[PDB]
Amino acid sequence: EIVLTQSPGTLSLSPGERATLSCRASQSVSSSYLAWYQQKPGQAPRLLIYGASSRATGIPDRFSGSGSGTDFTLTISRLEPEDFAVYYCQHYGSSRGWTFGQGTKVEIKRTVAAPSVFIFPPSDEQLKSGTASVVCLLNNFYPREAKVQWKVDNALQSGNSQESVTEQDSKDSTYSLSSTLTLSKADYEKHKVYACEVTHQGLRSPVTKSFNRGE
Amino acid sequence: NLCPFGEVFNATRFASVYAWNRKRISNCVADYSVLYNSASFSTFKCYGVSPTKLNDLCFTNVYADSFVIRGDEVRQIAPGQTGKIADYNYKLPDDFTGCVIAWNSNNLDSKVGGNYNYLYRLFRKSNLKPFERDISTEIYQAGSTPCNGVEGFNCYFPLQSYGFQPTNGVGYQPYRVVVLSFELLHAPATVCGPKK
Amino acid sequence: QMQLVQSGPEVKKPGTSVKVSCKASGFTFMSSAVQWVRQARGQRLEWIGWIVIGSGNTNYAQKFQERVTITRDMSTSTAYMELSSLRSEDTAVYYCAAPYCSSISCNDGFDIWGQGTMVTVSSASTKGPSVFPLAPSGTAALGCLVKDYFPEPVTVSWNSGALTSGVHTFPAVLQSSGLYSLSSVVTVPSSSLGTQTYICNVNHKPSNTKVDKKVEPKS
Ligand SMILES: *[C@@H]1O[C@H](CO)[C@@H](O)[C@H](O)[C@H]1NC(C)=O
Repeated sequence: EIVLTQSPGTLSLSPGERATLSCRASQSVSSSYLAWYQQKPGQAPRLLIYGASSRATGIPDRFSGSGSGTDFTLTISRLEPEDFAVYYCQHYGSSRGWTFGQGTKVEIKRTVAAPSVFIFPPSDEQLKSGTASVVCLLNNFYPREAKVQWKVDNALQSGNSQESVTEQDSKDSTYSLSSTLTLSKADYEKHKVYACEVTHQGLRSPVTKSFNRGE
Repeated sequence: NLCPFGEVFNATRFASVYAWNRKRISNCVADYSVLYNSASFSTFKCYGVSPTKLNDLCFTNVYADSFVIRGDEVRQIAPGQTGKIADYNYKLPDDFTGCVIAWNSNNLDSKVGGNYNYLYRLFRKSNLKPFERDISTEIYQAGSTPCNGVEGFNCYFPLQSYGFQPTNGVGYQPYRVVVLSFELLHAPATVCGPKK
Repeated sequence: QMQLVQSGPEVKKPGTSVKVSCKASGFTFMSSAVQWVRQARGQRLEWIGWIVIGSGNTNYAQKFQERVTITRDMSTSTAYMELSSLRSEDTAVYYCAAPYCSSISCNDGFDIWGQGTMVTVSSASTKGPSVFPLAPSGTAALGCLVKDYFPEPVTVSWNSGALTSGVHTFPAVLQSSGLYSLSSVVTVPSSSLGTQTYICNVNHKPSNTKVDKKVEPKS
């Protein structure tokens, strides 16, 4: 069972910079059956390199493949805006057991940006039907790693919450996250203080946004 | 001296179509009309000669080609046909002067689990010339990458097995084939029917 | 020319099976081979298996050996992938892929890809969403909560598309109820709240739901 490990998980660079992506195999594999793919967020995979070093038809000269044995490399000599995507390597040697790497994301490097934190109480419309969804928004932050912690009556609330993150913005290269705490109306009315606690590298101290129910 | 067609027709084991056997018939006689009017064969089509006239004629040499194919492939054993068997296994010339004989061989070449010992050529870089045998087992290189004896992407074993099972239909059943070819050159005629 | 066109999206209930087609044109399909790959949203590529078009010989990843079948139809130049006993973990986009081949030679990599086929495995039924306002309190934030719909997707616009700057429509999350839920937010100048209308336009095709929710500032 041949395993392909790609590193780094994320590459944070600027347009014009050199990108060096790595794909390591648990055993030695034939260069003739190692390929590189590009995948923009909404589209299908696209073949970039086959046979470790051969450019597919129409691929720009800035894409280059090298390596042998267990260490394979995809180089992008100078990154263009369209090159910021996710890259996969694939081993297709012999007749069975073909595998992919886990993928490397090439993101736009940016200054650290603290998130703007907003909190939304559940609407009256939703509360009428027996459910309470509290939404906490983290807007336009970089890097992507963030920590959202729900506090209910000054107690850390685990469960009943789900996160979702946008893709990197085309213009300002930031991310935004939304956390939703969803309780029944009965449980929502058993507590008063509903708070959203955000931890991010751009904030020296955790920023808390809160409200009192119906107050 | 009687020509030994029993060795060919009633042979216990038959060759795969890719490795089709060829037996030479040198100097003897035989009654082709008995073979023609025999109910043992489901197909007995002749080309360039009348099956009934063969008893009055004489040739310098006769060849007996034998192999095994599936039922619906017997039609490919004819002049000017195309398909896996005609292009890659056994090819008859356009000016064929001979007879194609075949019968159902299900009682023999079918096992309870499935006889996988009869094979045919699936991949080949070019079509065979008439009366050409290819028994090579090189891995077929579908792309520009050499296989170096390894099967995989764009690298396929050129032979494929027939799935001969008793539960198959008449088309997907084995059929033993015997192809006689008659040639006359400057050398004296040699293989004959009883009339001459 | 030169393409693989896959069948349309599928919503299947657990335990059933799905058969995805992959029709080739513009290249010598008979000489080629087709591999099948799938990908859950925001996840990696996962190899399922492949087939040699000329022979029909198949090889599957042992994870799928018990319930996948890959076939092909020479007459229609179409490759098929049938996955049985569908579980929730099978919800993904399924891709087929093949090397371009000519009369003489095949390319040495999988350079022709299908457009993908979405397969959703779930016991849920088609349901339109509830649309709830996220009301605002220099820059104010407001939005809409699009809750409890099935299946994907929904489209959100603000003021019939007139408002595009600062709009974030988040990916949907699948809840344990089996329904999806997402929020779409926009930041606006807080001086705008008194003199400008903010409406989110939600459309869910599978249920033929079209909603316009006005989001007003609350005191
Ligand atoms: C072959 O076997 C059959 C009986 O199955 C017999 O009648 C025939 O004479 C044998 N020889 C030839 C040449 O057919």
